[PDB]
Amino acid sequence: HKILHRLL
Amino acid sequence: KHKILHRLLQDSSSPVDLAK
Amino acid sequence: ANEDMPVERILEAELAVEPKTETYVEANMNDPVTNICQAADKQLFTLVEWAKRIPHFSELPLDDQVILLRAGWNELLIASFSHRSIAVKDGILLATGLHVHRNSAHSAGVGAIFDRVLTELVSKMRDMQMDKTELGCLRAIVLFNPDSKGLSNPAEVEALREKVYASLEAYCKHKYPEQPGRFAKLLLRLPALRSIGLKCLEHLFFFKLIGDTPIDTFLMEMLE
Amino acid sequence: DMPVERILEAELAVEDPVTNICQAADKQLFTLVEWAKRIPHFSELPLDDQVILLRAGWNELLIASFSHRSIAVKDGILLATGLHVHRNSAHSAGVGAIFDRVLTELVSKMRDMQMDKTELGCLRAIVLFNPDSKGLSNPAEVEALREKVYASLEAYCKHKYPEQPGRFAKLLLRLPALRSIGLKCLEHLFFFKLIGDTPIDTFLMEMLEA
Ligand SMILES: Cc1cc2c(cc1C1(c3ccc(C(=O)O)cn3)CC1)C(C)(C)CCC2(C)C
Ligand SMILES: Cc1cc2c(cc1C1(c3ccc(C(=O)O)cn3)CC1)C(C)(C)CCC2(C)C
Repeated sequence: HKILHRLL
Repeated sequence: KHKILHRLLQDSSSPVDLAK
Repeated sequence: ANEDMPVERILEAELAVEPKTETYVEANMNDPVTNICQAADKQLFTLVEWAKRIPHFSELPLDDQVILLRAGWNELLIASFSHRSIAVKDGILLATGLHVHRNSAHSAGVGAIFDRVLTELVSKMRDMQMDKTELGCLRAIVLFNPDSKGLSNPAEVEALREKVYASLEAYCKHKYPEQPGRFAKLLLRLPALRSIGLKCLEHLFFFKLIGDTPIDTFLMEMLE
Repeated sequence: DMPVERILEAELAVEDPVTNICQAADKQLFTLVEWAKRIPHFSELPLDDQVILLRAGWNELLIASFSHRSIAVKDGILLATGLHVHRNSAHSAGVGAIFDRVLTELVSKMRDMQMDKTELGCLRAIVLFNPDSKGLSNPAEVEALREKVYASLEAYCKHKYPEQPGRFAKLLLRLPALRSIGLKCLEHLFFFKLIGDTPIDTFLMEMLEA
């Protein structure tokens, strides 16, 4: 993924 | 309309639905 | 806590439906899926007897006993054989006495959920050394599910459920007073049991509709 | 040690009907990440483990946030976007059956027992710290963390509701409800995107993405 991974 | 379960749920020591 | 819903009566019901040692002997000393589904059908008759033996179940309206069993049979049935298998390595003991090793389940193409049962139920029942009184209490709570769609008096069923877990809590810190978290982590296995029952029904629905697994009549009734 | 207040701090610091519901959820996922990072010790886990718990959990963590906040409105849900979805609104969109499940199994039992926020945040930290989630690099670290929450929840419930000895168990026993409705919500969202008649925004779509 890209969203959840990025936010964390 | 669930005839197995109904038939198995009857018994002598208790009434069909009357309860205290 | 123990007066109207005593742990001693729920233990009696559990013990009364335990399979005989012989059967394990005569069966271990058809295809796995058909053999599991045949076992499950047999236990369904037995599950009813077990329910009549639970304090106050017989009191509920007949419609509500029906709803409670159709709403919880699968979860109840999976609970029995998980704890029944707690001393077995990588397998389950069936109510017919037959052992099903996970390699048989994998062979038959149902290993993933079978492994869920071994990892999330059986293994944790073992790490804990969950006893039959605790198993019976957890089972009594599944039976007494007030969420079940259609119940005529959900409030009475919630009352019966509160009764059980007041008695279960009391037993635990009596017998296991050095393990304070034990009551909580007993209750935390129920979400796991909820997902596995759902997944298990998905398999049965598949076997009935598209499959060729023969289904005996009471189990078939439970899938209508 | 995880104090129950810091959990309360975490809950507090982040605060066609079906199209509006899905939009409400999309922006709560951005919210959800910032909450999790507020739960004690969560940011200490391996990042991939952090990913697993959130992808396994998001579904139930959101249901439990808007269920609790809807205890004020009757026969309806209070979305995070400020909109109210009444039961009839949902029924005539075709999602009546599952909308009612939420109303009768969660918000009403939440209202009926007056579950407070602190208790809500603990149940959310129990759902987050899920040790049976596939692929964790160490489920027993997560498990220890789940044990700290339920211990910090029992002690809370009894210091503050000593006249309700069965309360802590009443809390835990809605978790099977939260899981069962978590799954039917998912069945619905996959069916929605299968049909293709329901817009879905990029973070929600990613959570549905394999
Ligand atoms: C019917 C059924 C089928 C399956 C399972 C469980 C059952 C049930 C059951 C009930 C009772 C008994 C018993 O003790 O004899 C055994 N099983 C439904 C509970 C699991 C998940 C184990 C593996 C996958 C399949 C083969 C699909
Ligand atoms: C996306 C989504 C869709 C649906 C639901 C819940 C969500 C989720 C969500 C999260 C947050 C909020 C909010 O606070 O506004 C609202 N919803 C996934 C949690 C329920 C269960 C209400 C049934 C109907 C449908 C439309 C299927």
